[PDB]
Amino acid sequence: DFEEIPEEYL
Amino acid sequence: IVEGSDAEIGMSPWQVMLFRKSPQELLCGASLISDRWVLTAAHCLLYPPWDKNFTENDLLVRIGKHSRTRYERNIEKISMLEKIYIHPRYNWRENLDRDIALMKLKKPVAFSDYIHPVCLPDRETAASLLQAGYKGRVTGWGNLKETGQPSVLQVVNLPIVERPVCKDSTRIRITDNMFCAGYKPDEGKRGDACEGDSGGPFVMKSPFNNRWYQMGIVSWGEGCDRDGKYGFYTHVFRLKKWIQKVIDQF
Amino acid sequence: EADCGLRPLFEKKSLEDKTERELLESYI
Ligand SMILES: Cc1cc(NS(=O)(=O)c2ccc(N)cc2)no1
Ligand SMILES: *[C@@H]1O[C@H](CO)[C@@H](O)[C@H](O)[C@H]1NC(C)=O
Ligand code: NA
Ligand code: NA
Repeated sequence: DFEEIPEEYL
Repeated sequence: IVEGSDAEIGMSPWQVMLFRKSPQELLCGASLISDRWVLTAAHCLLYPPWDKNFTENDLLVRIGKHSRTRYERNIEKISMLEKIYIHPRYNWRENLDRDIALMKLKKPVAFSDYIHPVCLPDRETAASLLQAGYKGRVTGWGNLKETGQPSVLQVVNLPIVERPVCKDSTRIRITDNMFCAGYKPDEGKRGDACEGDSGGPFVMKSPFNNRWYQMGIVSWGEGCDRDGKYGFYTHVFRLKKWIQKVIDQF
Repeated sequence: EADCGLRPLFEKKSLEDKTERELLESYI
């Protein structure tokens, strides 16, 4: 259960 | 990490999390050796027996972390990979000899209280410190038991083991590019790396200059924290000429 | 690299972490 990372890094 | 404890804030500011973009998950540990270079185990990126062959665009590195699963806003930094370099004689077919890889980041990471590189050993520091009984430190977000997962980075200190004992603990062929560490059954203390910790650092604090040096990379083990088994680590100094060649060229 | 291995929240402040002494005591 990882917290979503900012979209900018994807 | 089995039988370790929670890291202190900023205790291992070179610790890196190798993170898969999709599905979003922990892949391995790693370490920061400069503002643009990260060191890990080759098997974290390339292991054909299990159809593992990650490319640069598959992965991110997360630096400055403490919590395993949280996005640590204003603290951690997330970097994209420019290029992966795997040791050309990494032996994935047999015994993971030369289990080492470098990752160059697309942009330099900013150092902070939580982000700072570890030193790589010179010949003299390696000769002085890589002795049976001398303890190093292993850190990671891997599982807490062989058969669950930590809230925050875990830390365990473990003694280097005599080479004959390492060899006599396993049927695998041990090479000069490996060392082993961990307590013996009779020693009454325990601890080991486990799944998710591989690629992370085995560090020692030099008593000569009070700096932390990465002597090993978490490479392989037979189970986790089993009596009579030991963790095996890539011997960083023995492979340092390759590291230097890669950084100098690229 | 000049500053490698010196942690901002420990060596740079002259603070010790809770278990580094265990390492030093093993370096006999
Ligand atoms: C490679 C590789 C990883 C793996 N298992 S593991 O869980 O990654 C692990 C790695 C090192 C130690 N000491 C213990 C467990 N076994 O081989
Ligand atoms: C690993 O992937 C690279 C890039 O696609 C490729 O050049 C290489 O042949 C692959 N090695 C394998 C699958 O063993
Ligand atoms: Na053996
Ligand atoms: Na063991």
